[PDB]
Amino acid sequence: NLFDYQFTGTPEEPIKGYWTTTISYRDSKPKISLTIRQEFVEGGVESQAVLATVVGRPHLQDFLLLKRKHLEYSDYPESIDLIEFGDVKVIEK
Repeated sequence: NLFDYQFTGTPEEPIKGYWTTTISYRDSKPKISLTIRQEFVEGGVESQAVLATVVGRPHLQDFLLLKRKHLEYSDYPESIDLIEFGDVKVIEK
């Protein structure tokens, strides 16, 4: 495949109540990655997204593409599907 993947923690073994997954464009430097942090709340899972990227990129489209890969890789895609671009923290290196 064409993406790099990592995770730290899981829903069954969260790290201080959180777990995170990161998916990135292979060989990106400065790195293009989307990190999704999840935690249990009453009735479901709450997701927060950070797009680490670079000045000039089409952040919306990068976000949408990495979001689709997160949907296939996460354990609670319904919670990630709710994230809209306006909610994403964008860090341009």
